[PDB]
Amino acid sequence: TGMSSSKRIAKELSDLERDPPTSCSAGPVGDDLYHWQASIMGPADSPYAGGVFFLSIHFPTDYPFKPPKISFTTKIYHPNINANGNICLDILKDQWSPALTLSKVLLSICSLLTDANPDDPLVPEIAHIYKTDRPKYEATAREWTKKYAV
Amino acid sequence: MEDYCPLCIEPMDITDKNFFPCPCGYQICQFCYNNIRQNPELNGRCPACRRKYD
Ligand SMILES: [Zn+2]
Ligand SMILES: [Zn+2]
Repeated sequence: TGMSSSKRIAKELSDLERDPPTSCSAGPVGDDLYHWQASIMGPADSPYAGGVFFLSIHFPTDYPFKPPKISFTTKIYHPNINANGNICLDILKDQWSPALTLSKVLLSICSLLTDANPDDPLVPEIAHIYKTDRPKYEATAREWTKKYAV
Repeated sequence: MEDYCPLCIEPMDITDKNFFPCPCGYQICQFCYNNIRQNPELNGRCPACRRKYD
């Protein structure tokens, strides 16, 4: 019959339309409620300021007991985001909660763009630069922002 | 909002509204509760304060 995961998504969708989307935006791709396309703005605090980053969201059939498959569409230069757009966010894997909404996740992504975690990196090459030559990291991150996200 | 399970969006019964599986006060359905504890992939703790069920 009716899926439990189907209702949880619909409820969050209602809360996102009632409340102001603010510095974010997310909606279901076409008709499928399990395929979403998000779009968050780069924080001013971060070197990703001025850029708009698009994401691909795939909800599982046993949502919210499992995290949605979230990845980046826009090429981004980050120690915890690789070339495929996959995010090394703790709250996504092994720290997930059925109470955590998509809004909380997208906000956590913003909080990751501002303050990365080179201690647990997804891209060693960038994390190495982040630790040894932060000025070089900041420059490249802005160059990619103005080239891909703008 | 109120009188609804925050996980499966189902009407909370009279047997569910008086069910406090965690001392924090976070309330979920009897089915969502058992789902968390039993499912092999799930951790089996409160979605709020991550306190283990007993
Ligand atoms: Zn429930
Ligand atoms: Zn709790």
